[PDB]
Amino acid sequence: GFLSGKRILITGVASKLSIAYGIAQAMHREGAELAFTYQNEKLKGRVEEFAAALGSDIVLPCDVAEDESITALFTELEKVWPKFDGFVHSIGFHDISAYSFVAMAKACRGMLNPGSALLTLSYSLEANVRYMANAMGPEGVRVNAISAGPIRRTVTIEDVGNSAAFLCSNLSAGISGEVVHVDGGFN
Amino acid sequence: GFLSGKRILITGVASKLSIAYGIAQAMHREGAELAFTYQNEKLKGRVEEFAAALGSDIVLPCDVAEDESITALFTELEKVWPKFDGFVHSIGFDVVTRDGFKIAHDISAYSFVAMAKACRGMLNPGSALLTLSYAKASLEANVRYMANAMGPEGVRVNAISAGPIRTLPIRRTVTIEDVGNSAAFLCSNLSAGISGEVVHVDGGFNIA
Amino acid sequence: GFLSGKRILITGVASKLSIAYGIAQAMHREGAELAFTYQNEKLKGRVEEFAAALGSDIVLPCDVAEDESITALFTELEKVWPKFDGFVHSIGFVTRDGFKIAHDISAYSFVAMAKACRGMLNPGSALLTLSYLGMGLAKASLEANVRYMANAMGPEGVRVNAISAGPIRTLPIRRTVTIEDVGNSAAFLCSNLSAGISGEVVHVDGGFNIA
Amino acid sequence: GFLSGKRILITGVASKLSIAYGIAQAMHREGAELAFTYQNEKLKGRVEEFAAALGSDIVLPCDVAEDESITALFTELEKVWPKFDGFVHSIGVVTRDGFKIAHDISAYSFVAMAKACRGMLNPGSALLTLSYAKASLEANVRYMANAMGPEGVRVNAISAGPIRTLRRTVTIEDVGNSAAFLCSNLSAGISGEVVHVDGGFN
Repeated sequence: GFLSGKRILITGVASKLSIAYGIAQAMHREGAELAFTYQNEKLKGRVEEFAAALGSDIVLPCDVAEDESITALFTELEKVWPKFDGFVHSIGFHDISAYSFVAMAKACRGMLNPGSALLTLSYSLEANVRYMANAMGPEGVRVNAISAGPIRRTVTIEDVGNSAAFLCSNLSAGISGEVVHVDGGFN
Repeated sequence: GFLSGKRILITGVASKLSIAYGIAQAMHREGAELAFTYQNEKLKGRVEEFAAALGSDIVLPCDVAEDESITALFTELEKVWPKFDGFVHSIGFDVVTRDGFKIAHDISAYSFVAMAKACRGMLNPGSALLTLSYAKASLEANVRYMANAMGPEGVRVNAISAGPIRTLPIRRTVTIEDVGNSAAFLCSNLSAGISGEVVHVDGGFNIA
Repeated sequence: GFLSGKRILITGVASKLSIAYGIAQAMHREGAELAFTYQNEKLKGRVEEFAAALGSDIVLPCDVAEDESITALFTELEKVWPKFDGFVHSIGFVTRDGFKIAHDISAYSFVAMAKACRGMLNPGSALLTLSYLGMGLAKASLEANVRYMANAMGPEGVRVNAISAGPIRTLPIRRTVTIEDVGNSAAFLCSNLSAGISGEVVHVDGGFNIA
Repeated sequence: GFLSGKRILITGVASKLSIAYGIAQAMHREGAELAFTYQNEKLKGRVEEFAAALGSDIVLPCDVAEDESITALFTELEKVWPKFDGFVHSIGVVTRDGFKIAHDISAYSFVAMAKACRGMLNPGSALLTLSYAKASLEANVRYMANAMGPEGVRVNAISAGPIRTLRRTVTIEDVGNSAAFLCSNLSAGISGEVVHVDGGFN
């Protein structure tokens, strides 16, 4: 698929209903190798099962709230993926979600291949993927966000997933520093 | 490819360097059947050659400036494609502005909604229309209003705002391939969750 | 390729995105044997990896800031390449130029390295210096250092040129160069194809966008 | 070679010692398909022989001094090469001036030929002009490159020094290889530039 060759880290899988899980499924379908993080120890088993379902052995702990946890994650990740092609940051409703996104970027900055793409999930707040994209663009890294509608217009998890898959693939190479609104689907 | 099953009309091919042509190439690569329009009679031969390059025999005349030309286009098109899955609208264009009767360069905005109205009945469910863009308050919610109108009948409407496209303060150059793949995506079912949106395709920094 | 037979030393590789790295890739593709220098010890491992990717075992330290480091480089180099065919010199940066712009170190290191390896250069050798732009290092900065070097070393069979590259795509009339474009121009300017070109600064800016 | 796939028109071959001839030889060696023009009918036979030597059948008349001759050339050329990849252009106020508009300038033929073949140029095409204090070294090359860049065409010049006197001498091979390079994709990052080929320290 259009993600063949890519190694992408998915954060925010907690259940099979998670938006991040549908993104992972879409990315798997398009031939990406995936890695997953679990927030807490309770989730470790579930996430390992979901990861295995998609042929992944890389399940690492990470609390995106703590900077040391992020540094630790990327220290551990480098042992199996010395280089990778970006991550999906999906920790939902503070600049805590904004901060953790820039934190994780800084933490994995050296492990990113040229052509890498970071993606943050959104579902008076202006997301500032703009400044991240301008910073990391010169070294070949793209940064974007998906602002997803409620999962009358209903978005399917598959819809979000495919947009996410696209925005992490080379198909979307001309798109960086952008917030894509995925609300569409009236009835 | 991810456009297999789709029949997409490409407007605005005038040369192989046309942005519309690169979009057609990308869409062809992803398995879409294509149809092309020529503005000018002079262009008919060129466009037929380019169309043939992408395995298409459907080349029809259309001046988006004239409403009857649009109606005529879709009348002719229905004879080969009774139903199709959307189109790419890629056609942008001395004495002091105070002057007699003109539409006043309505084009693009108007022609986009005109073509939508004209082919409204020929669109399959899941169709997608795409318009290209390449003090300037030209940012519009034409796309927003079109998407809200046509969404209930299964049709998505989006625009690509492309940065400077390499022929082949943050300077950024795009690359036709980049524009083409975004366009292909926005006309495919991959982008089913995206309607009424203007996607900015500027990306491509330089080294420091 | 058109660089078969040549042994070329590439300085200024720090990452796969380094302009010097793209030049090395192009030169490798055209059949040159390469040697690399690392600026600092932190980079030694990276540069050795990149060098190995292009089949090179010669990775030597050089801080072009210090004269002894240059002398040391060519002392070490002569042990594996007693003779070689030139090098690529790629080191970085109102009346700002009034101020203590302690560059001109980049101009100096180029002539220093030339003096240092002068005896190891085969007839037909070519030295190349790279300049890049991402009042400001393109005013009083354009020099006949290249011209004077070429006139000095020409009689002994050595050509000297520079590439002035425009903005290099990461991958006024705005233009962008591809790393491949820079690389091939560099490869050409170090090959015998460019034998009639010495003491010259070649501007590699090209790459227009459509209207 | 590095010119495989290219179709390049060489103007200014008059003898085997012509600078344009050495350029043609170098370009042939690098796998280019060539076409040649003869200035006058006296030369037609010689140029056809030289062309044949390099496996070319396309020998057309052109006097770059006359606009009609240029238009004619590209009309004829399109019959065998409907599309091509560029050309090498190699040609060599008293106040009385019988009150005449002193034409306009000099080369001019370079920009004329560019306009005339503009439609037949593939993307990635490259035009090259040869030049061989009166610093009337202006760069019409700069303005040409800016004009034709957006449609994928590069424009450059070679300013060649004295040729092997056939001190710094240029060999015809040296000029040829620089010319070959400047018409190939190797030189894709070079447009609107005047490359000085003087080198060769006895």
